[PDB]
Amino acid sequence: QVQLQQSGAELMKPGPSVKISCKATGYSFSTYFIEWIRQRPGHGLEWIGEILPGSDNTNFNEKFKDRATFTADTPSNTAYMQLSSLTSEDSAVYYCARPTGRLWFSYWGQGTLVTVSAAKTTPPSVYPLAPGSAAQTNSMVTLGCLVKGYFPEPVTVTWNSGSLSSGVHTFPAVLQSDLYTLSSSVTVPSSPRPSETVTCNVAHPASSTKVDKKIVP
Amino acid sequence: HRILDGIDCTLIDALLGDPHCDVFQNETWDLFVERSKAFSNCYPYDVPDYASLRSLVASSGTLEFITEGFTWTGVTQNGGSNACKRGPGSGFFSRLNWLTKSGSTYPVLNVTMPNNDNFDKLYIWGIHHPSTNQEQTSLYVQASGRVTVSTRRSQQTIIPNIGSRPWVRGLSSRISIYWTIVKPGDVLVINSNGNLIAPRGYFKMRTGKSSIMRSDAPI
Amino acid sequence: NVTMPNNDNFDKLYIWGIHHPSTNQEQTSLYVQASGRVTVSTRRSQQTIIPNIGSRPWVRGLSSRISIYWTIVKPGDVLVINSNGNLIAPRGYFKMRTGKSSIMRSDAPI
Amino acid sequence: QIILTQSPAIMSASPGEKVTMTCSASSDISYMHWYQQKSDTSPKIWIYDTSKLASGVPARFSGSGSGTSYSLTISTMEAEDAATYYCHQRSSYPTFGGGTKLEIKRADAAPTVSIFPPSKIQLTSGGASVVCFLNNFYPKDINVKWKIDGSERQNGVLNSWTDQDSKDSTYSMSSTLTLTKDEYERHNSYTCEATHKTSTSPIVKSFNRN
Ligand SMILES: *[C@@H]1O[C@H](CO)[C@@H](O[C@@H]2O[C@H](CO)[C@@H](O[C@@H]3O[C@H](CO)[C@@H](O)[C@H](O)[C@@H]3O)[C@H](O)[C@H]2NC(C)=O)[C@H](O)[C@H]1NC(C)=O
Ligand SMILES: *[C@@H]1O[C@H](CO)[C@@H](O[C@@H]2O[C@H](CO)[C@@H](O[C@@H]3O[C@H](CO)[C@@H](O)[C@H](O)[C@@H]3O)[C@H](O)[C@H]2NC(C)=O)[C@H](O)[C@H]1NC(C)=O
Ligand SMILES: *[C@@H]1O[C@H](CO)[C@@H](O)[C@H](O)[C@H]1NC(C)=O
Repeated sequence: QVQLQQSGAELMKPGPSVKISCKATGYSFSTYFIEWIRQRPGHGLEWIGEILPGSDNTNFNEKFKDRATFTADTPSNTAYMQLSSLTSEDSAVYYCARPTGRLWFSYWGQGTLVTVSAAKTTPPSVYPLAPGSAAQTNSMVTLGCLVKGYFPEPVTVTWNSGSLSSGVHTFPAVLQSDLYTLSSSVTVPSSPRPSETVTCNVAHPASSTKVDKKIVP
Repeated sequence: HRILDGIDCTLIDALLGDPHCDVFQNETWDLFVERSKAFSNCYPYDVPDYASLRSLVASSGTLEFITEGFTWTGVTQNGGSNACKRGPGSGFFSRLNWLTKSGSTYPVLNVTMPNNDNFDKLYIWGIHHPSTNQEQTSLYVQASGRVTVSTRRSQQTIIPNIGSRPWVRGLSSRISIYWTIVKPGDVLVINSNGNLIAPRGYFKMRTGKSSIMRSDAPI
Repeated sequence: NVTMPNNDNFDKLYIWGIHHPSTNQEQTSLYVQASGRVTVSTRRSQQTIIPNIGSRPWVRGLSSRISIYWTIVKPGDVLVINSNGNLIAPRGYFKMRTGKSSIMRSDAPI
Repeated sequence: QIILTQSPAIMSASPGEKVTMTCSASSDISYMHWYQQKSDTSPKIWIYDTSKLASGVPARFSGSGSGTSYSLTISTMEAEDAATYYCHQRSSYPTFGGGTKLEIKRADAAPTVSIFPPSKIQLTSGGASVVCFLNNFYPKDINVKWKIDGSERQNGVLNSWTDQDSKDSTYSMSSTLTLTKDEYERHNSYTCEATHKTSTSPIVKSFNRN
């Protein structure tokens, strides 16, 4: 029942501050410290700090002192972290976690992607990747979708609303002139396709975009 | 004082061996502290007179288990359920043995275990109440099970009750937990022709300055 | 096998019961099966009562009885009654309050 | 502050292969905690208090240490163990290791290639991205000759790859050629050629028009 639900991903310009939230449920909020750790691409895990809700004994890692601000609301059972004066160096995934005194009981949040940039958010353009004809290798047909030009991360693709959850390959997106492009493949038996359905469900929350491209010939 | 914090577990679940609680196997304490939002995530169950089992265990001050070699001739020992996932697959209370039929036969089980020690033993057992009549026969064959547990002077017979219940962790059937203390020189005898959730050993009992406290205070 | 959820913000008190027929005929004449059963439960407790056939001191002309039971259902919980005979079903719930009330056995004139 | 230099940085092992990774503190600690991390998921506590396993962690895992050096050993690698393992000192302002990528090794497999053309849709906007999917191959060492063989002068090609899967253990990749609609429409056929260990002869899928 323990669950730390974290706020959605962010995008704050260089210099301001982002405020991440983490709602705890499944355990008495005021009993354990809620700690904050981040994941900068190719850097490992960096301990930011922690707070004991209801006492607010907060302990910062020197590096984030008076930069980082820990607060926690009891009625809502939500702890918060505010990092101000951002640099691209603070772009990362921030997890909150209740490890207690006995790590057999540790629980980390899903993560909050904080993107630090001047760039404006752009919706994605999802294109259908269907085969032309020459499909000699027709054991199972591999189709795909191309989500081009969106900012920032993330976007999420899916095939047949969670049904086609097997031979799917969603590749890490690439950042072109401050705009992202990604693609995902789907493999289905050559039988259930030529004149069937198969649709890719792309979603870019950053801009309230939801596109479902049906892959047609 | 030895303060042992229950965290997400309640003494009872640490006792029965709910997987998320297995971390308390063999713990001792002067004061076991129970948190307000602790939860159970294993086979749905109930403890007729839960307050007493909790109290006596809370006072025994120890979860020291001792596995004994019960012999359950002709029934399939160790039955898990997905409601008590032990890791990625099905599991069950680490301290109980879910006995079910082998092949197409659930024979009358009548075993015994003597207390040759110098101390009292605490046996935790239980009975399974199937949701529907099919399940009953599918599991224990006979249409009406019975669990009779006794020492030389007391006795307890529990008949299971078939019926639907609020879905919990996907199941609408239950387990009812019971206990039997066996004094030195005495002997335990379990007899059942169906629906037994067999014990695996005994917890040792102590009399000391222990107890339990419901608190959300940070240690 | 019916159910009724407590979607309210308060505890509910369900009063129910089981009927014990005087003789085996009455049992089958009334509920058909030869052995009834009343299983009432919420998400964490449960109660199963099997009726007991037999004569009893005649009272108001009857030698059979009803045994009364209750089940409190906390908000967010749900009640489920399952029975294949002998149930004296509830009709609703009484609301529960915590106050300064009580009862007194007295023959004093108010 | 109590810097953990957990360092077999990458590891390639075969099923049944014993594995052992070390982590060292830049001072002295009492217990080491190990978090496992597979892709796109939060770390999971794997081994706490130096040697105790968290719930569910298979028995083939164990941990030890007592001073500066600590370790995480695996009796016999399984495909499911390919993850990233971090060490975690808690003896002050907690710190974590840099991790150890635990990659399994499996029998080589050729890349399942498929190429696609700039959909009319994308084309209507004046852009043409020709994508090529090289899926489920092994080892991760692959070669994609985009720029149509002969004319093959790589330039407008972005590349990407998945990390090792844990059941299939293979690797996959997606290459994309992006041109300026009409320039795309001013050229022959488009060919995506791929060269991998499995063969000397590069796999080629192609479309010939526009
Ligand atoms: C007796 O009546 C009770 C209550 O009507 C029945 O219990 C219900 O069993 C169904 C099984 O379909 C449960 O459905 C499950 O619901 C959960 C939550 O909505 C969801 O995770 C599953 O997708 C599934 O639909 C239902 O919740 C449950 N309701 C209650 C109060 O327990 C029971 O099946 C009945 N038996 C018969 C023979 O009528
Ligand atoms: C089992 O034994 C009991 C007791 O012997 C039987 O109860 C008796 O049932 C008779 C029915 O004839 C009752 O008779 C009624 O008596 C009242 C008061 O005298 C009167 O209003 C009626 O005119 C009628 O005669 C009798 O009182 C009652 N006695 C008791 C203690 O309950 C019961 O019938 C027996 N069943 C069998 C199968 O023997
Ligand atoms: C608990 O203690 C007993 C008695 O000393 C021992 O035999 C038993 O196996 C221990 N259980 C664990 C989990 O170590």
